Amino acid sequence: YEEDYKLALEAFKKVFNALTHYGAKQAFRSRARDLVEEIYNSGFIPTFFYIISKAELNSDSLDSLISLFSSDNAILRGSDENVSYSAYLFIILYYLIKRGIIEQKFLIQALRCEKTRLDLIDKLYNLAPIISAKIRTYLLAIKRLSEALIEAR
Amino acid sequence: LYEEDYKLALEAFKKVFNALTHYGAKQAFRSRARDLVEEIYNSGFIPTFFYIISKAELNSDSLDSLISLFSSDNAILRGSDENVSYSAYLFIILYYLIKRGIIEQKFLIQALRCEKTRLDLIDKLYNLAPIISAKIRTYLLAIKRLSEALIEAR
Amino acid sequence: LYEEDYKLALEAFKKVFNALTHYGAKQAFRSRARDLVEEIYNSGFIPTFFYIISKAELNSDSLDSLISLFSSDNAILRGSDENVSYSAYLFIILYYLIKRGIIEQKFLIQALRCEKTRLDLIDKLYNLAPIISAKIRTYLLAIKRLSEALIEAR
Amino acid sequence: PYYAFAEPFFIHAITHLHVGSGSSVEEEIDLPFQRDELGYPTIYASSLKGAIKSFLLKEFPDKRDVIYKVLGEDENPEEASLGTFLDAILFAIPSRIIEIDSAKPYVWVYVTTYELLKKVKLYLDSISQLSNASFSNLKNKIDTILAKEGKNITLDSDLKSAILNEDFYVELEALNNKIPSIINAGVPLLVLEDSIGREVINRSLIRVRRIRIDRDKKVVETGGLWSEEYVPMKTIFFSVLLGKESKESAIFASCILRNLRYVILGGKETIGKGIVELRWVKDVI
Amino acid sequence: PYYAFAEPFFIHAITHLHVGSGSSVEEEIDLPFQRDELGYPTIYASSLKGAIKSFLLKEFPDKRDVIYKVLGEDENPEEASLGTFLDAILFAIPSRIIEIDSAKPYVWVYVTTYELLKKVKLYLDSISQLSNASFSNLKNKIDTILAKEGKNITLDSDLKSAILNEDFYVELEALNNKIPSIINAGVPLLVLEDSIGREVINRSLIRVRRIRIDRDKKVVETGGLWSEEYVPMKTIFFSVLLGKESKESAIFASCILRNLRYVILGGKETIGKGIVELRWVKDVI
Amino acid sequence: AIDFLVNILELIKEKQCNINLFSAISLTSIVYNNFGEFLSNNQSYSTNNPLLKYHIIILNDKNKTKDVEEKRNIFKREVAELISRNFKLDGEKVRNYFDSLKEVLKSLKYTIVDVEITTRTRALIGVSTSLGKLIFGSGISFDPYMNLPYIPASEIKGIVRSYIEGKLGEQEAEEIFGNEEREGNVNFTDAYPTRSKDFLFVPDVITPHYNGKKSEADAEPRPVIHLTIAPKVTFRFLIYYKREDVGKPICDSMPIILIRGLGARSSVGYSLFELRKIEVIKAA
Amino acid sequence: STQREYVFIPITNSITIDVKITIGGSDHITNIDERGIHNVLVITGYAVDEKNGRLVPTLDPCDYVKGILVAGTPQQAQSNDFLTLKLPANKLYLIRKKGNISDDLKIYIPYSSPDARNSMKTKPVSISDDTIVNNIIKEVFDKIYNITQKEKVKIEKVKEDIKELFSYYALEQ
Amino acid sequence: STQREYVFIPITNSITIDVKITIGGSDHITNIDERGIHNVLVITGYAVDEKNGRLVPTLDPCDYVKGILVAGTPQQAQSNDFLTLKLPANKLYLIRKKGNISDDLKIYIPYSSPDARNSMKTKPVSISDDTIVNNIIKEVFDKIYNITQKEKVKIEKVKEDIKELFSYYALEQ
Amino acid sequence: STQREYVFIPITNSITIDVKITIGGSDHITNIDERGIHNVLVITGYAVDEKNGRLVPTLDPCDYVKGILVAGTPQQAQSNDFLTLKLPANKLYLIRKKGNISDDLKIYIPYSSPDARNSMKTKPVSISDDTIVNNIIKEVFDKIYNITQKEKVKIEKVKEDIKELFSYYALEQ
Repeated sequence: YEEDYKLALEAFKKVFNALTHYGAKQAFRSRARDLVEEIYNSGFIPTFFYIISKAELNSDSLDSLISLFSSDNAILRGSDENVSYSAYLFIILYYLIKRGIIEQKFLIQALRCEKTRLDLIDKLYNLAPIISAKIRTYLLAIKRLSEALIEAR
Repeated sequence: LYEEDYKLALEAFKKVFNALTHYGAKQAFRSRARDLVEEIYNSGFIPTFFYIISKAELNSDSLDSLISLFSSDNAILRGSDENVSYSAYLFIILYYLIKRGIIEQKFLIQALRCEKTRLDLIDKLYNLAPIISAKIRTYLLAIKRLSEALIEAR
Repeated sequence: LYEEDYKLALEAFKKVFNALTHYGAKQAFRSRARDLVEEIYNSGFIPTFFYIISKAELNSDSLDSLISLFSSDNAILRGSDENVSYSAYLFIILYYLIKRGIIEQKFLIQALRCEKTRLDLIDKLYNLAPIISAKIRTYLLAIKRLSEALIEAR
Repeated sequence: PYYAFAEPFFIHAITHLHVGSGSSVEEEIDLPFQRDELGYPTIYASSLKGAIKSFLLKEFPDKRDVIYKVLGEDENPEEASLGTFLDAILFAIPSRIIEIDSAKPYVWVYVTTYELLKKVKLYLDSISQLSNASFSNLKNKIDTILAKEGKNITLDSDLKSAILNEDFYVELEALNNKIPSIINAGVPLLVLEDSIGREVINRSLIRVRRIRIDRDKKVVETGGLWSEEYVPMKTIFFSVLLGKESKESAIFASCILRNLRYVILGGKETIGKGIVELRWVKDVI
Repeated sequence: PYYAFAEPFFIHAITHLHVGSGSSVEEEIDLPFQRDELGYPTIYASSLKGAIKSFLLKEFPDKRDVIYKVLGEDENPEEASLGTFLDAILFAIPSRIIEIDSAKPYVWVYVTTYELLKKVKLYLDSISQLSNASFSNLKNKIDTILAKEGKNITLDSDLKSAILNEDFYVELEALNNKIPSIINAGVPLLVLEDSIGREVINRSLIRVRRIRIDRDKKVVETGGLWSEEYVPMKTIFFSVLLGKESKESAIFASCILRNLRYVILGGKETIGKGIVELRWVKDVI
Repeated sequence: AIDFLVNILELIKEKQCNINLFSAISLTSIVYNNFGEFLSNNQSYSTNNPLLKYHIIILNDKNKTKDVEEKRNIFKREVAELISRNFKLDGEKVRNYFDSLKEVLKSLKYTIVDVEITTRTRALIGVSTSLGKLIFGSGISFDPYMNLPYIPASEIKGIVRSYIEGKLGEQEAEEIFGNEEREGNVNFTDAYPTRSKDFLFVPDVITPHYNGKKSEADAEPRPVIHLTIAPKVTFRFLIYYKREDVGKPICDSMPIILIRGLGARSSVGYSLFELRKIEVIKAA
Repeated sequence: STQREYVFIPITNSITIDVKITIGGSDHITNIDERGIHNVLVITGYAVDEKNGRLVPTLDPCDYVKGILVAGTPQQAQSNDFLTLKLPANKLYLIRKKGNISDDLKIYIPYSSPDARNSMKTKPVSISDDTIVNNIIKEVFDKIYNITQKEKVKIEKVKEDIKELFSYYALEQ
Repeated sequence: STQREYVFIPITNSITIDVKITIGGSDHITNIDERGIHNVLVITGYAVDEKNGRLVPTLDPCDYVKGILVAGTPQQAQSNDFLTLKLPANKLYLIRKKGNISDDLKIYIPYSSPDARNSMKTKPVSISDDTIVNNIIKEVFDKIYNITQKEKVKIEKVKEDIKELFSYYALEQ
Repeated sequence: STQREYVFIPITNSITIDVKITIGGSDHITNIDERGIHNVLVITGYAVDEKNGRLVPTLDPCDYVKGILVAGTPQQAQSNDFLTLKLPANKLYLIRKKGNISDDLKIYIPYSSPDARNSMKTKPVSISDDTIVNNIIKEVFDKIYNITQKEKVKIEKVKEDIKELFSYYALEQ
């Protein structure tokens, strides 16, 4: 059903606004097309490590994401590469929150301080075959809103 | 019930048929009329709507050439043969939501300009997805038939 | 069972990442993982492997802590910030050779510890060269991405 | 018998193969491969028939009338064709292997699953009734394999373990005694459970992004970047060519089907895709 | 005679080559070289066709119509193109060598594998049955080499054992010295068994890090450091160019294909990569 | 084999241009890094063997270890002297290469610009690449198949472009070297050494005392032996293009850019070059 | 600087309202490069008054007016029928963005007010009957854009952009 | 050490600073110098509730309150309006960090007794309403920083930071 | 209504029951039957102080106190200690969640003051030392339900979950 197309509308709306610069927009449009096919070819866990590494989530970017879960005027700081990968990381976590695949409280306290990030990635790894089955239509919807609402470079 | 939808299909088509100067764009439209009508009723309306806008490549003078096509008859669709065709079919779908009062014409015309509002358009169509898919069927099926008949190879 | 390289990398990372205490030591290890995986390709695994053991400056205590890290959890890599980094990346490489069953753990510790079997290790590594090379360079790529994420930059 | 001749065969991809299923909303690859009813790649018999029929019409330019009877006219079809093709079932796909727990090293290996074999048993059980032709040598190999279901087995090997397509660990149990190499080659054949085989086979497909460059300024065009999906060279599909008796089906089976060695399936022909080899079961033993 | 002409050729890298596969997630080489379904360097026929066609449309502006034929009309397709390229198999790659016990020192050697010669045999087997051209001489030289499969052999020299790419010590048997050269050169040519040769060939690619400089600080930018992958000079790729009887495939083979020796393939053209030489098997058999 | 590595140093001094220097240095690094181990009782060494020297010689007495780490410092300095003394440039295969390439580019109807630049002071190109990285900590851009150091065409193109972009502005540069929507109009080739006076490589040292040091207390020298390119070594490379439009700004810029830095550590005057010759072969 | 007026392009002949002077120099916003017309301004909720037009403001979001944007003297220092605008030039709805735009210029669009006792009741209007297509390029294009039309050859390209680009909702009282 | 106090930034003027004089030394924590606000502290498991906002201690980790750390004393010995902990500053969850902070700091945090008699039922609130950010500037960002914005030229670059950074939670009673 | 209180799993002994008689009703938050312990509460920003198992509020999100919050009121004595908090049960971070809670839950937590004597440097205390692993069940788990230590062969799992689930921090000063 199309619940995941509505979910992809809320998520893309948050990202489309937290990305202030228009060159950061055109970078997320690049991520949305490439990172959906890489989860197809390479799988979820390889692509997630790739995403989460180019995101460069220190703690400053973690608060922007954690706030963006709740507020609608948070803004991603960084350059086109970092913000776009950090935006796409939020795109993914937004799905695992709004689908009960991860407890939102856990995911937020995991993103916060020091080391439960390793617990998250460890947990995300055990749910890998479940996630890569459920997000296909969602990430494919994100890929099409991106190509529609964001002009090319 | 839908006796005036074969009429609507004739004015909407005659608009798209004329704002398709390049011959390879007509042929590309004939490809959309056949295919896009059969995903709306197998894959769903908004999954196909997302696919349409993503291939339409909006946010240009094209997106404003659509607004003109709603009233003018001298407008033209310029762009990739695959773009004008996909965007001409977006007109076909939107031309129906206007003439049938499913979506308010004033909302749709200003949502096609204000970038911030387009997300609200897609958000409106999501709730009107079941209602729309039922009504456009006779209309789109007619557009499919007109394409195969009027759009010919040289 | 059998752990894939990305599960073997998470396991090896959360041991190192906890053994390192000073953030200056972790930022060094971030530099190791980034370019030591590019050096293994350009100069082979065997030359780069002993480069790491030398830069690790395996003192009697540093080598002692490294061995403790394989079994205990309270083990803490202690030393200079560039020594423990190379000492940590040596554990990363050893954790692979041991778990994949490529080289027995006894032979590996006895190699780093005593000088006589160190030369014999140089031989086993040239027989097992096509075994290590095929695989290791994608387990180390996971360690590189895990460090660029979980360790702030320079 | 319902069918005069029943000629099962194998389709060996000489190069990479691409039979298109056309773009679609729910795909995420622009030009995907023809899929099965349970996910695996396949060649629709409409693709087989049209490709083979077009091949024969130019290789045997004097047997037009013999081909037109068995494969149907093209101008004014006043009747039905006498020959049928069956959808090519994926028999075995080449997989990359890490030969652990052994010292006899293979670089790649043939991988098939049990559900893929059950569809081959079905094709053989059916056409062994709609024709007098029996395929006991093939039907008994397959049934010997199907007895060992619920376990990953290797036919002509001693492996005991492997890591297929860089990710997937398998504990193989060699077959009871041996099977004489259903697909004759030095490379072994693994039969996997379908939970693992689904992932292994999907990882073994070839997905390639291509671009189009502007003709004057050496730069990619606007949106001229698409992806495609090929089936690896050395893949094997199983199909059957059935025919009803007409005095032309006899010639077709006796003259045309013995000079059919290499045909060209699918599309992307100028990329060298689609060259393929037909290996008839009647002479594969 | 499905194909009017069949023209195999070797692709000799004059300079280093970069033919990219785009950025991956399972690679650490952000701009990697095009790989194979086995991991060997390859040149997709889409990349061969794109480079040769674009180049041809400039060297021969007079015969533009003959090229918009066999290669393709390039603006509105309207017709299938009569020509066909096959994905360029890696024939032999320069790998750097260190060895003792030789009256003749070598800084690098050619290296190939048995799987790589099989695919060259497979190409020559099929195109000989899909056309008239039969290159029995190449088939002969390759059959003698393939009979030694399972052992690391040494053509064109007398090495006993070496270390390839700093990391792999191989003991090399000597195939009889009378098996003539296929590279047609003076440097030797090892044929490693495919378990070893898959490691040696992959580490034989040149891998270069590049940077981007802050224009004001004159220092490296943030995230302006990436790495690319080149294939060494003098690598040899094998491919085939097939055509169809067209009254213009005859001209394409008669005049165009003869006056075609140097072509620029792939990217990184402005840093001197991409220059390559086409060596037709017809005249270097 | 271990019997192969113990003999790797003799291979360097008996070939002098004919080993693979890239792989020879990498294999040496296995001995330099296991130096203490290769000294224990590893006999069966030839008369030519250079490891006996560190058995005979002796530098400390109270420490088995401190005797070795001193021997290792000497061994590294000795290795740098072997490479620089034995491995010397044979530039006939490069001239045959560039002359063959230049004929190819004429066939392709380019306008070629042959350029010889001569090293004036000890140069350092590709200091962060991998050649002696496992021994010296630094590297040199080395082509392991030409078996020669080289200057990447990307570096020459990037240095020349920074001088035109600085001199002739931005729009003129992106009209010669292009941008993300126009291809460049000038191609460059790697620069290979074609002739030296005596040496090709040459040892050097960098001894930082006060770097990342808070005060005088934390100061202590850290010597870093490494290899540099010797002075009076001529590097040849090519520049080719199709538009005469771009012929002038390149022939103009070249002589100026070389006298400034063309490599690493040129702030302290290491990699300074000298335009030796410019040949311009117009297409037609 | 370079305060801009909005010379709308209706079928009417009266569009020579004497906003003449050039852009300091001739730094127009609309261009005729060689493919047609560029940077056309679009505003919504107006009507061209169909005789000595002044873009009477209605509230209809569907009603729009196109026209070329130039800088000139707003009626020779008679700004009584202008709207006194000045925008960051990103707020400009400017189709066919051939070349980037400035950050502030000024805007003086023709202005009138609702002439009461009658509803607005506007209708769409296209550009047909090529006589007007010549009439249009006769005054508002030639003598303002004498840059060309005597030298180039592709005026038939722009000659149909008059027909294609510029439609509007006239008053038609 | 410096006795530091934590002025959270909600939309309401319930801040009304209601704490004592500035540093008594030379250094704040929440700098605003040149790249915007800096070293913004974040508290988790607390909601301000802006009814004399005093960070009622919740237990849901998804509730957070941001704000500034300035050195002051807890309202003239009225040491019950706050928490008054003492921590080694390594645990200080800071945002937009600019430079080092030492090994021991005293932090005063406006604290309320657990607001029982009601289940918390807190909801997220952002900062908007330019009237409030204009207030907040002169209320704390100028009463505590009536030495900046003057040696600083660009001020309205950091005004939106309050709208951008300082989100919080509140019981919304 | 449904009174509940917090008792967690440290090494200390003061946590033995720490709070007088349970609700008396059949309601609890945490299951104990099949997969061992279920619905373990996790509170962040608090430490146990190696004795007197009360939770002093820290500020960093890293500090855990994992325990079994159960139904009851604190000690039927001086209410000088416990939080006395009410929340709608959608605002307490549970782990190993099972049959869903649906009502508001007034809870009591062993709260200590910040105790601003010196720095608070937390020390992660993992659970080990099998002798107390049974003592913990012997002093806590076997009484809260009494369906354990009496009819359970599942005591084996309760020996393991303590050394697997509960892991916290402590000031130790």
